[PDB]
Amino acid sequence: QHQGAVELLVFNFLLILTILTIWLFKNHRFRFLHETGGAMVYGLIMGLILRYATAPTDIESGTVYDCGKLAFSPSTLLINITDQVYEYKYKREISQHNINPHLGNAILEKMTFDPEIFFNVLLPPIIFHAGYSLKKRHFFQNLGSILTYAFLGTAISCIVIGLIMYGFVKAMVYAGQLKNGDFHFTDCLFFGSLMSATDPVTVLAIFHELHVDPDLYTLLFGESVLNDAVAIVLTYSISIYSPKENPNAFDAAAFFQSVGNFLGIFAGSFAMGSAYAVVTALLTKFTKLCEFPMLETGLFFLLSWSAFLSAEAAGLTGIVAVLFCGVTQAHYTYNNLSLDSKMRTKQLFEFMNFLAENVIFCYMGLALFTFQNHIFNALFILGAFLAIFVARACNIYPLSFLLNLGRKHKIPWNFQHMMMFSGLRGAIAFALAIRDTESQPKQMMFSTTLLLVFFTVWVFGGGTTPMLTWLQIRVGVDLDKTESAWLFRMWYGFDHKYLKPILTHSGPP
Amino acid sequence: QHQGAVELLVFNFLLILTILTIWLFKNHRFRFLHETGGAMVYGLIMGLILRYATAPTDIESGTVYDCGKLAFSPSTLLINITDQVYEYKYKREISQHNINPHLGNAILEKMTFDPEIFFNVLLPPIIFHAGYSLKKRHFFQNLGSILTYAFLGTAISCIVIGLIMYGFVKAMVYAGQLKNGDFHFTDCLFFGSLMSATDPVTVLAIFHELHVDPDLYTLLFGESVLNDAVAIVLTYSISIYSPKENPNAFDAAAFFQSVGNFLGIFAGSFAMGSAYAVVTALLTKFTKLCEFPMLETGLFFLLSWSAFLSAEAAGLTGIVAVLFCGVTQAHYTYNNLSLDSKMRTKQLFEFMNFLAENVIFCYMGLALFTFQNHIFNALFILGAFLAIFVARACNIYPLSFLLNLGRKHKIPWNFQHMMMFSGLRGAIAFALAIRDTESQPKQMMFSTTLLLVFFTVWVFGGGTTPMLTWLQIRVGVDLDKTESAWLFRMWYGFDHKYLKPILTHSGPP
Repeated sequence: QHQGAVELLVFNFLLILTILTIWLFKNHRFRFLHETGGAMVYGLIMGLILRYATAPTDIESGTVYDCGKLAFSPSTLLINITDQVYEYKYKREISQHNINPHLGNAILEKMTFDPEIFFNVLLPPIIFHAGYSLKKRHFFQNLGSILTYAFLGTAISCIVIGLIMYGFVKAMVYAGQLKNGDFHFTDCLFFGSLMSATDPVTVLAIFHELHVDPDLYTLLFGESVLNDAVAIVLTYSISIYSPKENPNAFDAAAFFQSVGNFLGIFAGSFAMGSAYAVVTALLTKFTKLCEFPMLETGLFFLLSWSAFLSAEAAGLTGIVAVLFCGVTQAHYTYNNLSLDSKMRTKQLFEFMNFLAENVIFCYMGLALFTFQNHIFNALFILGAFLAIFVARACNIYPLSFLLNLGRKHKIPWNFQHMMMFSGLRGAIAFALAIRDTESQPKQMMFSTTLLLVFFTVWVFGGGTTPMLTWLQIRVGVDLDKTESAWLFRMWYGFDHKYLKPILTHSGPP
Repeated sequence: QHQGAVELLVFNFLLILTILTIWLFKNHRFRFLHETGGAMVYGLIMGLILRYATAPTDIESGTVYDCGKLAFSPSTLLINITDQVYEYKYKREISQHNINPHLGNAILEKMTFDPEIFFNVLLPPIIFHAGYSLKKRHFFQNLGSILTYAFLGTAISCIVIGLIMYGFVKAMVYAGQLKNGDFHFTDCLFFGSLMSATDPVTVLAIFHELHVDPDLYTLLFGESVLNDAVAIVLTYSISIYSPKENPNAFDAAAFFQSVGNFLGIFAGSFAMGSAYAVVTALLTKFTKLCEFPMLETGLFFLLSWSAFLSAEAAGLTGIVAVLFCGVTQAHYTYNNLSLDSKMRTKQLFEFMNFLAENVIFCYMGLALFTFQNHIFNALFILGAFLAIFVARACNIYPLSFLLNLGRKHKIPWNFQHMMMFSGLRGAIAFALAIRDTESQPKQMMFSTTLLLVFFTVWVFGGGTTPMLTWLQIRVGVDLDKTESAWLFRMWYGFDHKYLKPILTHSGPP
């Protein structure tokens, strides 16, 4: 053995060093760096010192066998050797036999992770923690604004990024860097959808530490929570798009079915999450598990995991379903659990979220582990930077003005610049980029996204405090109907009229 | 996808049903059944209803390719199809091509788990929880007795079981059930070492619920904690034994080196655990992490995991190292953490232990999932039952009398019968049996161990209360030097003289 133990120990040591450095920085109050940035820089240092440590070594090349009557590559295969049948499993495709002697040199440790690990065990805890951690104060008078942002602006930014990337691809074809025809507008739309999820975790941490006005913090948190799921589902829908004939056509009568599939997946995920939440709320309400905190906590965790697994198995997107289940749980079941169970669940979920985000950023800081990197064509990177900048610019101001037209007597002026400055890219974009491999445009997009994240997270973590001071943003503020489209008040009345007396308000807490 | 999600959802549903049934049983105070027994019976029911659900189906047979120039089976292989190289990984060997048409029928869902999962992610949490959960009261005046039991009695029971199994194998050869020569005394020793770990989890739960005299409870808990690691290391040492010539010989000059390897592995694991514990204790003592419960809790968890990983990568046994690290942590670092961090760590570890044991017992009840079962030869099962009974009989009474000779003025009389009745076999034996496969004696031993566990856990859970009432064991008792071999007092004085003032007694808690 002694294969995964070494890499896991290295990851643990890097996490310990990151925690120690964060404690040292916070002791001197230097700031200018977050735990995510520390983890990423430590991962970069580890990769740099591992790449150039034992590069001169032997060359290992795998043997080639001429397997006759083999026109397909099944996932599972049975090979009969010495009158004994052995099972072989297909894992990954490596089509770099030409550079195989170079790959053998400086092999060191691959330290690679399966792309589904980030989607099955790392992201869902973070999504559930984000959904459950609702202040339950405010976030409702501006809920419509958050929804309008996270819906319209994400699509607008995706379209703008796709158009600008298509234009830059045309310019490159004019320059003739490589072959013309490989890139397509579908790839541009995929890249735009991928570069639409924002997770300003450092910005949110700074806002919480400095006690900024809760309105801007709630708006940013809601946007970051919703746009991640919106971008994930949009990326899945774009990946579904496949015309029957004339590939990469325009208006091939498949837009309507793609939109229908998107709406159906979103509605199914929301319905499944709500159904699981109401089922567990009713189960807790009828039972008297308030005297057994361990049993009710375990039941809650198992029910949440079962909801996630049911969402994944049904063919829908598990992230959005988990988010909706978590927010509905925090809305309803939080008033029925015992006092100790609430604290236990909150501590467990926040610890899991912290560990998951630390591991995610530590692995993201590892940039030298991938041999199939395509970091070149600086014009492409510059075009991507301009596209994301202009997409962020057009996301806020037009929607902000449109909301200010029918504004609810609360003008959010001068806060748009802070939203412009908060343009971090979270783990969703990295996971989506790393999901697809062995493709030149995919590798180029992954490298560009990684470089953009490395630049933007560091620069915005460095400049958040000067930006806050320059805009005269109020800090240190203690947290302690008709205007709402006439629909939010009706929903609140309906909830307090029928749902509340049956789902809660009775039973020992 | 939709492969692991279905089985995980089935596991979650089984766990929920087990929890509901346990709550129903506890509401009526019927008892006579534990959560482990409920999980096992639910798994058995699920296996029974899954085996006979869709048995009539098609026959699937894997294709066979004549791969020339292939005299070995590498773990990783590279196959060139259509001028593209694909990586194939060797997973498992299935040498049942003759019964392959039968295997294809009623395939259903394999729901199998990797044998190293039980050793890398399931057992270590349970071991760490058991080591950390020390009462810190008593357990020291009888520590020598616990050590003498867990060391001498385990070896005596292993020897007795091996001798009796060898005798029964000779009797079978006389009866001529199968070929003579396949079995060996080494296999008997392996079986004896495997059938030496006792985990009376139901008995411990009953004792804790009924508030029995703490002396017997502490003795049983210490024996169950120590003998698991003792048996694991003994089994590893037995597996190491391999004579150079004349295989399965007696006194081949390898007993001395095997004992030396056993002692070295145990000493190295203990030293590594103690080193990690003192390192984290000093790190907590010097730092002021009492104001950051999240940071110190995460650091503690990461340090424990890193200690486990270092033990695994060092070539030693990780279970014993984890146990020693946990007990040393509970001894030293528990007095340095903040008041909230202690509760957070305890709740997290107890929840992890509960989930791990529930999953272990749910999977253990699945007996019909393994197609390569060898449940026959009832004489072998009867011999194993007699061997384990006589091993339990000879483990307690001789050692009890020897301790009563130089007894520390506290005669533990009439408690030996209860220790005889508590003869449960825990997850260690099942994991050791399932580690090795594709071998007729190994399969027979695994089947016999599974049947013995299924019988003994259920019968002892049913009969613990009548046994407790018959022996007039005191219940309901509230918990609130020279006699100790003259060495325990010296150790206590040394700890309180030098180690305590530096490791603890200073710093904000």
